[PDB]
Parts: sequence; C-alpha cells; structure tokens
Amino acid sequence: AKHFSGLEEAVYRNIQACKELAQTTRTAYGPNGMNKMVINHLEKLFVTNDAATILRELEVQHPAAKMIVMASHMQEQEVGDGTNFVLVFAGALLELAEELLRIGLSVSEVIEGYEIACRKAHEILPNLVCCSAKNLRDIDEVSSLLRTSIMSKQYGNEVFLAKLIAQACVSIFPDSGHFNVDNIRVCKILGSGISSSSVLHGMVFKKETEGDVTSVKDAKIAVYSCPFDGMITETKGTVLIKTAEELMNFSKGEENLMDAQVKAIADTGANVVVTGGKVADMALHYANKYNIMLVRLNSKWDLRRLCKTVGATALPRLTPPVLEEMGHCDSVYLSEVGDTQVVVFKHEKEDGAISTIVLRGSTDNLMDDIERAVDDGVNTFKVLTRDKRLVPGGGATEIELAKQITSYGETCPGLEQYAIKKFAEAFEAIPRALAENSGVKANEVISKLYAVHQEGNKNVGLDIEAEVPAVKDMLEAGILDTYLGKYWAIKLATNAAVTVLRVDQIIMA
Amino acid sequence: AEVARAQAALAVNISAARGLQDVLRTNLGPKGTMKMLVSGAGDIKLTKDGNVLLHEMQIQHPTASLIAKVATAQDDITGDGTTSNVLIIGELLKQADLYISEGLHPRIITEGFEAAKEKALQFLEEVKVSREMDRETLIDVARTSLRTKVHAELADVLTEAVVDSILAIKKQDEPIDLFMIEIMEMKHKSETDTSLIRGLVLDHGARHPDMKKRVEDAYILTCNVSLEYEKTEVNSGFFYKSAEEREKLVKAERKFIEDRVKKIIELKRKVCGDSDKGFVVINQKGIDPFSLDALSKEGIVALRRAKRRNMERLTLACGGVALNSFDDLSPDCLGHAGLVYEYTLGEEKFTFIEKCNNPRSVTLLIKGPNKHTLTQIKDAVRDGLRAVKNAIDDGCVVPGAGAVEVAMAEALIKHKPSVKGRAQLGVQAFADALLIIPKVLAQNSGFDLQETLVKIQAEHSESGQLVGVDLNTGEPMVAAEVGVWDNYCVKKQLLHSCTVIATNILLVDEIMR
Amino acid sequence: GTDSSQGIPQLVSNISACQVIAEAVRTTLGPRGMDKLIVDGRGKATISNDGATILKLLDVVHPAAKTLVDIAKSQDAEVGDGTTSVTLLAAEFLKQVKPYVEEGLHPQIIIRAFRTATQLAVNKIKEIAVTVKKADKVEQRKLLEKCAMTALSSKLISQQKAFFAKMVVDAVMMLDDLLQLKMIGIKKVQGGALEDSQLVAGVAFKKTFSYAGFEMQPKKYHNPKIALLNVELELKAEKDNAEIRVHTVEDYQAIVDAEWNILYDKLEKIHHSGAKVVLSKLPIGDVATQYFADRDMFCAGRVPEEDLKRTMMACGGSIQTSVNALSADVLGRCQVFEETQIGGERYNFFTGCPKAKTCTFILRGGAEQFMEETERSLHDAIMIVRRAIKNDSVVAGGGAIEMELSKYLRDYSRTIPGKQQLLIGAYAKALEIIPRQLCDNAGFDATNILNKLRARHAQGGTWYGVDINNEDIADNFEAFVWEPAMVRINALTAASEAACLIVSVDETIKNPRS
Repeated sequence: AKHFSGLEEAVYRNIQACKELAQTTRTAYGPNGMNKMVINHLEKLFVTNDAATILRELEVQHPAAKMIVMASHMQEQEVGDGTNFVLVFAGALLELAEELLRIGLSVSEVIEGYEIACRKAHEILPNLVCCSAKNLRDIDEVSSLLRTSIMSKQYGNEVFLAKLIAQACVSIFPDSGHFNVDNIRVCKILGSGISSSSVLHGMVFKKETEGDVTSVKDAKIAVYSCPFDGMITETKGTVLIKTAEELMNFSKGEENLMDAQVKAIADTGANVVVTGGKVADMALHYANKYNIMLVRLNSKWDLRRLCKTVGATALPRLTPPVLEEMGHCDSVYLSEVGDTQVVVFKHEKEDGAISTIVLRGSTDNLMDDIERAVDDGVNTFKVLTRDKRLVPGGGATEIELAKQITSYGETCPGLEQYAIKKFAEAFEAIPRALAENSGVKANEVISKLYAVHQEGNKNVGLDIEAEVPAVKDMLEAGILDTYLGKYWAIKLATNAAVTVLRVDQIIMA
Repeated sequence: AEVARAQAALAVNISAARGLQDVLRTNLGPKGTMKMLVSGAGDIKLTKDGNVLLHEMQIQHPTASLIAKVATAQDDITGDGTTSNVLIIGELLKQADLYISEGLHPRIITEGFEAAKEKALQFLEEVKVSREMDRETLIDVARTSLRTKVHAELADVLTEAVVDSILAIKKQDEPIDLFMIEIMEMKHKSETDTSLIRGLVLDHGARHPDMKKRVEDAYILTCNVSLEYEKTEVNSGFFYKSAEEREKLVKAERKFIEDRVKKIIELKRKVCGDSDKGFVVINQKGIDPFSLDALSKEGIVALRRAKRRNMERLTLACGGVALNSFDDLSPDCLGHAGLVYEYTLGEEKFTFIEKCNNPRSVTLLIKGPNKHTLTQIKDAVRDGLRAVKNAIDDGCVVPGAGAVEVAMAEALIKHKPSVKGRAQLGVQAFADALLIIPKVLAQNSGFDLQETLVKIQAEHSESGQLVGVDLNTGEPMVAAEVGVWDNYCVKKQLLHSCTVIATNILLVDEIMR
Repeated sequence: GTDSSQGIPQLVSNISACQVIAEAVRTTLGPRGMDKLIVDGRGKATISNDGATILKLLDVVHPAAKTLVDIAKSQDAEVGDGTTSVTLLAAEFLKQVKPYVEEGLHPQIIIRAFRTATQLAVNKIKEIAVTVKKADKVEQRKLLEKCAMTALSSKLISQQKAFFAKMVVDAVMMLDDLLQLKMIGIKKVQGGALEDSQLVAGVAFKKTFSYAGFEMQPKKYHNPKIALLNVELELKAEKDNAEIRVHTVEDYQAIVDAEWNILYDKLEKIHHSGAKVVLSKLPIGDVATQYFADRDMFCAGRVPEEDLKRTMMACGGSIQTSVNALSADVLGRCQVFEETQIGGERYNFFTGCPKAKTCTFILRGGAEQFMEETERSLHDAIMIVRRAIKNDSVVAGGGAIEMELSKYLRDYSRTIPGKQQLLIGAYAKALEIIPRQLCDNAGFDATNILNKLRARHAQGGTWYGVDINNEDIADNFEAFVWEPAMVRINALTAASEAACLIVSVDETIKNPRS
C-alpha cells in the first residue's frame, strides 16, 4: 500500500483524489449547501458543510489527497470559508491537465502555464473589487457581510444568526483593527429551538453550578482538574469506602477540611473554584455555607476553553495556588443563558479571547451545523480588519477572470498557452458547482454567464432563479466575497495543485 | 545454495539499474520534477534530490544496494550531483548491453572505460576556466546549481541567501559548509519564505514584562542545568537509600535557586557597569519564575530552552568563553557579543547573537508551518550550502548544463584509443552515456530529445563553441553567455564514481543468494 | 482506515435501505391496525404497538436506520399515538422520486418542494381545524365522553363502553397538567365485579405480600403512615459467619435469641420513626411479618417499584432504602387506608390522599386475554382524551384530511410547476398511503374504499374517511373519529425533515472503519 507503479501517481492518482474532492463542495457549498453524513470514531452522525471539518474527519491513505488538506488548513488559518472553494478549483485544475498529457505535454510545462497565469490572475484580482464598505462598530454593516458567510453553511435562519455573530466580534473587541485570534467559544445546550441561541460575553459554564458568588467585582480562579473528595495541601484524603465507620468519621471531618481548602484558595485570590471532577457531599454542604462558587463536572474541551482564555492551567492537586496558575476575570454572575440558569463570567479586552454564543436547538447536529458557519465568520471579521475591499459573490467573479486569462493565453504563445486556456476553465468549476448544488445543468449557466459581459456581478444563486437557471446580481443580493479572502483562496489552491501535479512514483523500504 | 552463472546473470543485473534510473529520470532539472516520497509510517516528502530518494526508501534490487554505495561517496566528497550520477550509468549499461547482445567479452568493454575517463579528465582541464570569488559570479552558479537539484522558485528565494552565507569565510579552504549549516524552522503564514541573518539564532527566546529586548555589548553568560542544584553541568537523580535522604535534598534545592540567581545579578553590577552594558543569560533548561522576576528586573535578557548543539556554536559565535554554570567562576569567563537581539515573529521568540568574533556560523530562518513544505524548503538548503561551497573552493568552475557532454564526445573521436578496438568499444558507449543530460532535459522540455541533440553537435563543431540545451525550451544556446554553469567539483568527481561501478558490474557475472 | 462512498449508487443505496426498514412501521397502528412481536438478545419476546418503542429496541444497521429513531422518538414524546406514521410517510416520499433519481433526475429543489408543500399542508390543516372544547361545550366533559366511548368501541368492547367512559373522563380531569402512564395505570383481576371496572382517585397496589398473616394485622386505617421502603426484612437477623458457634451450654440460648433481637430492633426503627403501614419492594420476612402483627401494623413485601412511585406523587412522600425516617414529607400518609381483596388478590387502596393525583383502574373482564385487550381498549381512550384536552384544535382522524390534501396538493401540481408537479404529486401520492395502509392492515381493498371517498371529497367535506370497525366510508367527524390538528402538523414537519436529510446526503463516512 501507499506506493504503486504504472503511471498511477501522475495521471491516475490525482484525478482519483479529485473524485473525493468532487461532491464535497459541489452540492455541499454555495449560497446554500447540502448536508453530508459522517460518523466519527465516536459513534454519531455528523453533518458537514465546511471542507476542513469533514476532511479532518475523513482519513485518507492517499498522499495526493493530503496536500490540499494542508492547503485548506492554511485557508482556515488565513481566510476561513473558501476551503470548499479550494477543493473544486484545485480539483478541476488537476483534471484539465491530463488531456494536455494525452497531447503529450510534460508535467512541468503545464505547471509553468499555471504559475505565470496565477500571477496574472492575482494582478486581475484587484480589478474585481466592487462596493468596498467597512464599519467595525456597526452590527448592521457586519451582519450584512457575514450573512453570506453563514449562508454557505446554513439553510434556515440567516437573519437570526447574522445579527448574533455581528454582535459578538464587534463588542468583544472595541479596538478593532488588530482583532484577536479567536474570541468566540460555542455553548451547545440541547433543548429549546434555534431562536433560543444568543451571545454571552465572557466564559459560560453551562454545566452544573453550585453555591453562589463570593464577589462580583472580581472573578479570580484557581482552575483544578482534580476532585474535592478530600484533596488537600497535605496528605490527600479520599472518600473512605473501605470501612463504614471510617465513612462516618470522614463525613464529620470533611466540612472542616473543606474549610481548609476554601481558605487556601480564596486568600491567595479567587471567588470561583473550577471543579473538573467531583465534590463530596459534605464538601458540597460547606461550600454553600462559605458562599464560594463551585462549578462541577466540566469536560476536557470545557477545561481547554477555560485554560486558554484566563492563562491559568488546571492542577492535579489542592494547594495554595501559584501566580502563574491563577486567572483573573472581570465579573462572575448568575444569569440565564438561553433562559436556563447557569453561570456566566465577564471577559473584557483586559481578559479577551472569548465571547460565547450559546447553541440551542432540538438537535445537536443542527447545533453542530451552526458550529460550522460561525468558525469562518470569526476569521472573516479578522479578514475584515485587514481589508475593506469587497468582491461580489462566488462564480460571478470567476467569469470575468476567464475571459482575460483566455486572452492572456494567446498572447503568450507556447505550450504554457494551452494550460492558460485550461487555467481559465478551472474558474468555471464554481458555476459548475452552484449548478450542481441546484441540480441543474452547468453549460446552460456557463453560456449565460459568458454572454452578459457585465460579468463580475452576474451569477445564479441557490434560488428558484436556479430552478430554470437565470443570472442575478450577486452584489445586490447580499452574497459577497472580499479582496484578501479570495486572494489566498486562489493563491493556496494554485500552490498545492502544481506541487501535487509535480509528484512522481513512491518507493518504500 | 543456488547459483546463476551465465550472461543472463549479468542481464538481470543491467536490467534492474536502468529501470531505477528511469524513475529518477523524472528528476534533475527545473523542468525536471519533484518526487513524492512517503515513509513507512507515512510522511509526505517532495524531493528531487538523489541521496534522499535513494538512501531512505527503496524497493528490492541488488543494484539498489550497489548504487547506494557510489552515491554515498558522491554525497561524501561533494554532496551535489547525487541526482546527476545516476543518469550516466543507466545509459552506460545500455550501449554496453548491445555489444554483448552482439556477443563480446565483458572485460574488453571494461578496459575502454578507463581510457574514456583519462581522455576526458584531461579535457576537464580544458573545458573549465578560472572564475572569480565574486558574489555575482557565485550568484550565476548558485541559481544554476539549485535548479538542477531543486525547484527554480526555490532557487530564486535562495540565490541571495546561499551566496552571502558561504562568503562569510576569510578564505577558509573547505568544499562543503560545516557551521554555516544551521536551520531554524518556523511556523509562518508563508510556506515559502527565507531569512538569512548573520550569527546564530536561538530556537526559543524568552519574555518577562521587565526583561529587556535590545542589548548592546551583550556579555553572554551561557547557562545549563538549572537553579535547583548547584555547580552542576549535568542532571542527577535523587537519593533513595533512606527515606530522610529523599527529603533533605529538595528542602535545600530552593536555597540553591536563591544562591545562583544571586551570583548572576552580582556579576552584572561588576562587569556591565550598573546597567550600562547588556547582559544575556542563555539557559539550556527551564527558568524558574522566581528567577524570571529576579533576572529581568536587573535588566538581564534571560533565555529559555536552548539546545546543546546551540551551545557549541555559541562558543564560536561569541568567540569568548561560553560557560555552563550560573555561579561566579571568573569575570573573564564571559564571551563577548556586541549585539544580541530577540525578534519575535509568529508563535515563537527568536534570539539572535550578532557582532560575532567568527563569521563562521550563520543561520537561515526557515518559514512554513506545513511540514511537506517545511521538509522541502529545508531540503533545498543543505544541498545548496554544499554545492556553492564547492564552487568557491574551486578556483575553476566548469560551464555546465550539458555543454561538455557534446564537447567530449566529439573530442572522443576514435582510432586514437586504438589498440585492438576494445578501447574503442568502451569509449563509444561512454560518449553515448555523456549525452543523457541533454537527453533528459529536452525530454522534460519540448524540442525532441535526440532531434536537437545532434543539432547541438552540429553547432558545437562550428568554431568549437560550447552550446547547451535550454532548460525551458530545449533550444540550443551558448552555455557561457547564458551562464548555465555546473560545479567542477561535481563534474570532476562524476567521472570517477561512474567509471568504477560499471566496471564492477562487468566483474559480476555470477549472483548467489 | 475509513469507510466512504459517494454519489447516486450510495444514494440509491441510501433510499432503498430506509424503505425496507420502514416496512414494519408502515403497516401498524390500530385495532384493525397492528400490534407487535419481536425477539431480541436472550430470547426476550416483547409485544408493542409503538414503533418508537421498538425502534429503540431494534438495532440500527444503517445511518438511515439511525435517521428513523429520533424522528419516531419526536412523535412518541409529544403524543404517544401515531408514532409510526411519521416514519411511514418519510420513506413513502422516496418511492416515487426513486424512478426520477435513477434516471439521473435529481434536483436539490426536491427538499424545498418538501417544505413548500408542507406549508400549504399545515396551513390547510389549521384553517380547517375546529376548536371543540370552546365551541362545542362550556363544560366539555360530556363532549369527552362521546370521544372516549368511540375510543372504547374501536378496540374490543361495544357494551361496556358506556360504563367505562365516565370513569375515563373523571380520571383524565385529575391527570390534567400531567401525561404519566404510571398514574393512569390499570390493574387486573378476575373475580371482582366481572365485566366492570372501577376508578379510584388515589393509589392502588397490585402485588402485596400476604399468606404470612393479614387477618392478624389491622388491614385498614383512618390515618395511615406509609413507609415507602426498599429494604429486605429477614426471617431472622444474623450473627457472624467466622467463629460462629453452638454447643456448649453457657453461650447457647443467647445466640439463638441474639439472632432475633437485632431484627425487631430494626423493625422498631421503622415503628417509632412513624409508620402504621409499611411497604417494601424487597420481600419482608415471614417471622418479621408477624412482628408487625405484634405492634398491630400492616405490612407487605414483594411490591413492584412502579406502585411506590404512585404514592410519592399523591402523598407528597418519597421512596426510601433506609430503616429510619426523619420527616413525614419523605414518608407517605393518607386519611383512609383500606385493604380490599378483589378477585382474590390483595389490593391496598389509598383514598384521602393529600393530592390524589394518581388514578388507577381495577379491571375485571370476562377472562384474562379478554381483559388484556380490555386494558388496551381503555388505554386508547386515555391516550386520545388527554391529547384532546391539550389541543382543542381538532380535526377528524383516520387520514380523512390526507386524501383531501392529496387532491388539494395535486391541484397545486396542476397550478405551480416548472418541474414541481413530479415532486408535489409524489408528495400527494404518499399522503393517501396512510389511510390506504389503514385499509390494508384492516385487509380490505383501499382502491375500492379510498376512491369512493374522493368523490364525496369532490363535492365538499374533508372529514370523509374510514370507519374501520366496519370498514366503510364515513365522515370521521360525524363518525367521532378525531385527533388534534397539531399532531399531523408535528408529523408533517418531521416526515418531510428526514426526507430532506436523505435527499441532501449522498455519502456515509465511517471513520473508525467498521
């Protein structure tokens, strides 16, 4: 396995990986994609409409498949959505080259036809910007632009969810322009429907919460991964189950030992004590009396989201905490998150790195589906802090590119010339994808997007205008792209493609 | 056991090595291709390089063991042309196959190989010319030498970086680099980006809110095994012979943390003035946060997580004394660096030591988070550093890209190796094996490989001019004015390694398992 | 590795698998509808009616099998009736789109054709629906008799329905704000008032231990203190088992008595903590039984756990697994205790409860298998009347609306299409399959029965359906066959939804490589 012979790696392996890239963003992505069912190593159905999640879930033994996955890892890192755009564009561009190979062209010849032309397309790429607009303080400005980001991974409530995601990234960082890396951690509470999803600033422990506040002016923490069944700075006690008479003696002494624990934590500075494990019953009886806050039974990912944002790591034992393992938060307060009472912290720009959006729905896969769309819009605001330049919607951009690139090919002449003719044809995979997302023919849509010659605004959405296919203004519709977001999406797709085109056979010892 | 004693025993041997060459025929050129290589546990590696594709992973061939031996010595002596040496012997078996296919002795073919080299070794003196130690002379060689081994866009970003690294010697006579070779990988946004900085880069810098960032006349205190012990340069375990012996050690350890940061700060008042001169602590191991308070408030740039390999080149980079202790041994046990600066880009903090007493250790700061790029961009470095060092070690560089191959084959005109014609045999398969480097490129390019190869020969006979094959068109051009120039240290060594193993193949007419 | 297959041959494999799984839950639901039998695991053979009961019991061998479970679970959680009908209609959508997608005709306008035809359906159901609690009485309890007596006339009985319907109405009015099945549960004997049932407004106990003394104990109180225990009471308390010992003479008579002093001390811990009647799930010892006769207290072991759950909700008490109580709000209490042996089985009747929310029927039929269907005859009237109260917006039952909605939406297939008449026609094709199956599980020719209804649907009226007790065409409004409007509206939004799941997904990815 993983190494074969017989003109497989060059001609045959690459088109095979493109079939895996086929129907992965070709009906699962657009203005409105369609679901795909994935079952992970933990048994559960998963819906996917983002490229990077399913391909991280999908295991491949094909090394040719592994290249573009790493490129899409950059395009989540640099842009966000459009990793879907990376697949079908690189998937088309690889499949167009073997017909040039049946002519008899070399690999590096048609690589060079793609190298100078992606340089050429990146020069045309400033000429595709239409209606630049930016307000880093206006939710109404951002909810219009982040609509098409969450259109691409939803079908239902766009207007409900675009107002939420525009509210968080603005209000978590009122100094926008040097916006942080990530500032939203999701809160999946199963229950009430999608209209119960909302934005809560600061950390939300939507798990169980006991006791009450000690102070709301401060919310210092000593986050511990260890239970409180007798764990102390001295020799760590456990719940004595070896003898019933020892269970009675340990029950009488626990509140006094819980007294030694809560004063060891609060005097160093804490009002909330994070409990990953359990708390003993008498230990829980005293914490109500001392009025210290305990939050029991948080997950490992819940432990990770806390330890990232406060700079305090979890501890395996009880101690007077060091300075490097205590976190500070602005306020801690009990407020209903989704109209059910769990605790919610306060993290301003003095604390940063998180503003939660609670995910509520009758199905966790819907909660998993809205988990897909919000991850791109976080980076899209970080894109928006970089550029204010707006490109119109997907596919309407590619058809203006294809005309000049075809005109650029004949001005070259060579055998790179024919690759530049193929390079314009990889642009048309995006109206091929949206026609296949609608389940309609592509060349009728391709014939329409040719003939308009205004062509830079004209495409067909996932609409009843796509029932019988007919063009529309993507820019007027509210379906938008941007300058840098399309720039890296073309740059990284052309980068991984010519390298995975360049590959040869593998031998293994 | 079983035996194979026939001409078929040679015929199986010559068949295996030609097919392994044709796999590598995809490589060796800017128009040649990178080869994807996957490890046993799986790791995507795109290399065009000969030794890495050969020595790491291979399939079962007895010839594969043979060609690993001779490409070792090419990698040992030069470190370049590990792509180039395979293509000669593949063709060298091919025309020599034909005469024994007609039916001739394997030894009469063998003896003409030696006279083939000797007529060409004297021609190697003719075809090379004295070229300069100019940077721009080495610019033309480096970008040419990289494109035969790695990609051209890889050559363009490294042409300025490789030539300036090897130039830092003071006429040190060595054919490959030794201390210039330092590769610091870095997670970037750009997979392809390359930064050459003089001096050594530290793999991990350090930051305290009171710690300084720019220091000048930085007196380095090179540091090692840490505050918890005292007067140690190597780690040690704990005493388990008695229960009290475990306890009495760790109660004293916090006192030695106090004592050893005390020796460092009191040396800063003595030697650096009050705070008038820079002071740098380079610890091999972790920094305790109590000393992170005590050092940084003094005005000391303390550093964390160095390698012991970095410790040894730091002794060369400072040029003075690089210690491994915290305590005050002597104030003149401090090496001197006129400039030490920690620049932070990306996730990682990178500390530079500059104003070096020895311009012998430089470091290429290597960008790219994706490993398949980060492997490949690192692989372009090591072959680039050695090959151009061969060009600066040689006072005479050969003009390459195949222009010598038609030049020697015409100069190997026969009846001069005439003793019985058996010397004319081995020179004739030799001259046809010369032309594979013009054959591979016009294969990889257009301008069909042997159709234009005779057009190279028709032009080279005109006025004796050296004419080569274009790397992007396959068209004839003069190698000198274009400057497509190969390393003479490759080219001189190439005759020796290719002669001896094809000799050894003709000595093998029996194989036993 | 990881299992994966894309596209139409996976999608045809998707649409075909789900229809075969749906073949059980298609063909169910009613008196002339159906009632289950499966064998799983050890050989545990069970009998059901709800597919959502047994879809949790049956395995999932497809993701399509996993798709049907929660959709059936969603219908079972709200109503409990019609749990299979949502899983019926979903795969019935896929059958007529199957020749389309095998031609290659596969839009993703298929899924929006589901939702658009859903909105036209669920609006038409709501606008034709009539609130019956407001318009068609001011007391609406005699109204609920005619619906419950119809629900009793469907399964088994035809003469006991007048005697039983007011007992159903008077039980549900107490259980309003609740939907529990252990608070409407029916108990069974033969030997009481035969072919007559009774309604108690409190807590009744089916399996109570006797034959260790019940006439030696006061079997009635007028202020019981109920110990809802779960602790086994022994015939005698123990001694050690290591270095335990008999014969010599001095420590001899004591250790035989010392087995007996420890038991009654623990039994006195029940007594002075407050108890006059003591119940335990685990068996109470026979010599311990007569010690409650010594303090003149009633006791019974071997009690089902669901009986103790009735007491804690009506008395405000709780169940215990201790030997000492500390409050009377964990303990149970009433104002009348009465033990009554109806049918030769010992019942503990709790009347005068502090809440009296639990209702229990003590059913006597003419036989045992007769009483099995008689209980499920009564259970149907409990399910439909609780559902009729919570939603006054009520249409006819029997799929009478669907055949109208079949023809209603094919008129839109006449009206709207660019290509959509293939979809909405297939949507309207699957609607009439439910009363078709309700004729087909009743066994008779739906093509005769359904086609006669559409002629009277053509003149006017949508309540025209099937009276399945005779299998004739009938106006199910005037034939009293009903079900509330939102039941179908919850059914339609879930049947179209899983159908939207199948059309959107053409690939199943199994990451741990099965």
